[PDB]
Amino acid sequence: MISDPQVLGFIARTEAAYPPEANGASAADNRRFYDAMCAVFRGPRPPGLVVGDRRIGGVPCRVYGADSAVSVVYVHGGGFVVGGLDSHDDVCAEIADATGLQVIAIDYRLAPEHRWPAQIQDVQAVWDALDRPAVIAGDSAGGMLSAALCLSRRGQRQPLGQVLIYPGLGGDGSAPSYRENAGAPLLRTEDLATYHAALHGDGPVDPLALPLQVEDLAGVAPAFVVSADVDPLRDDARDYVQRLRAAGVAAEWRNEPELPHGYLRARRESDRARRSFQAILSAIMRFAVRG
Amino acid sequence: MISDPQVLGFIARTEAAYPPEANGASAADNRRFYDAMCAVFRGPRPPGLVVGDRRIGGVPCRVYGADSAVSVVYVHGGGFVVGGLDSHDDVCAEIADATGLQVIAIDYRLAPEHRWPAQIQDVQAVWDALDRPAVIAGDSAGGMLSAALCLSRRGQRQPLGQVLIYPGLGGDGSAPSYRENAGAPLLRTEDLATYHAALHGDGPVDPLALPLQVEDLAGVAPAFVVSADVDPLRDDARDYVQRLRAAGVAAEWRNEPELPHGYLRARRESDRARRSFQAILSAIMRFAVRG
Repeated sequence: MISDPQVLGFIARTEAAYPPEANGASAADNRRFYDAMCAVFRGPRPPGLVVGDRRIGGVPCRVYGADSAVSVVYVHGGGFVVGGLDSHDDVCAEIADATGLQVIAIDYRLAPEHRWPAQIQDVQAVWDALDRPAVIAGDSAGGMLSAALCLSRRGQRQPLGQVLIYPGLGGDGSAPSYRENAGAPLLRTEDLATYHAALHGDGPVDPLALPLQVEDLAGVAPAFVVSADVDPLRDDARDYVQRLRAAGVAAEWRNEPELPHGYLRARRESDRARRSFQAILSAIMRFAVRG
Repeated sequence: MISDPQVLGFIARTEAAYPPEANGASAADNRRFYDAMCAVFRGPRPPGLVVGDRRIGGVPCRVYGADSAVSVVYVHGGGFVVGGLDSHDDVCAEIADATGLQVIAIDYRLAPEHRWPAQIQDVQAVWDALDRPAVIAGDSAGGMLSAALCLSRRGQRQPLGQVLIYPGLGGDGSAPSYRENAGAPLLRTEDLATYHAALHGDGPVDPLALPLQVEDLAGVAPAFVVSADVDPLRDDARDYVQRLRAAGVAAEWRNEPELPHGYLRARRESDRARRSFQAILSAIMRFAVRG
């Protein structure tokens, strides 16, 4: 059980912030509910930070901050169905403000209207148009996409690092967290299926859509992987770090006691979540400098 | 004038946390009042973080985190008169937690009972005893001491970087900020001399004690200097960075709109202060990784 009252307060505010309405609630409605939920917690932009909206590799992006020698590509979460540039605007703006690195957020095509591999193709399109040193970072589904981008980009345009924030990485579901945290606040194991079904339909699953089931992970970017402890996806982070290290990749697992999935939104009201984002920023800075 | 309501609420809470009534209050009483104000805003330790108290170089210190290849030495502020390990505990613990670098905080001898150079002798004693790659960091009076440490240690035992947080650095008081922010919340130009008087008493003014007046700054550690805009000391940061860079030292000046002196304590309730500490942690990480 979570016992931190600040986190309990954040959970209650999230649940109130998102009406259950799970009937005749299209992906379009879920998009409006998610954006409304994020707006509850969304922080302000730094006043002096330059922000531009434009297409990169043909994909709508938002660019935060002046051009820098190293960039950060941020891939937003939302189970491949929801989210966008506005839902994660404050996270991306705060990375740019804290590190002085230009941040590129990607508005990739969403499921179910666009099935896999549309999402990774859009991240690749942006990545390949950057042609510049960059760290890649993402939360939840965006962590998966960041990991899949790294798996596809092991050559000379390798990300300097991958910073994966409570990612889903296509674990097989047998790891302890899936049962331990099956009834976790904010994300139940059973919710993962709805986003799986929207992402792939029922045909074949592209193995690249399951980074943890990829047989050979060698040569991908070094990784900082942070998990919410009270989250069915927690042990995807543990397992991925274990596999990366086994494949010769420098990787660190940070687990966050008492925090649920989605806690980036709690950083303005939870010390644990605030400290987690502080460690995430340090990891981004670390990877950026080491390049 | 500050108009951010979060910062105005922090100022109002600070003023309520600290009933003025000076008039014969002893420095020992001011220490009790400072600690009591700090406790209102002090965040919790990361629960898994190893923390120990030990005398290092003969000076009581607190060590946060496991041994690391690069460490952080933190020097608390308090006008050379108040503060200690407990007043800044959360700041130092959050540095170690976010960066994974071991943090060593120094409880140097305080004025007026101990006058200069007691304080720098104590920082020098810890620095020399540690004998390791480290960033040095400090707020307010701790920033002056960190800058003075760097000026005194320019051989191969130089810090990898100096992170100076709303420091007083020995400006003559003629810069605009001393007039513009003379009536600022939390710190006013009128209060500044009392701290100098306590630090030196009757003694000689050692050039080391006025980093901004030191003729030759060549060869000191690269700097990240962050000022509060609504602080009479703001322009000490601008002036030191200007002189550092002219002396061939890499230095970054970050000024914080809408923030008063002492805003580290506001990072749990102010987005502006939270983002500032996020940038401070990145600067520390950046210096550690370069080194």
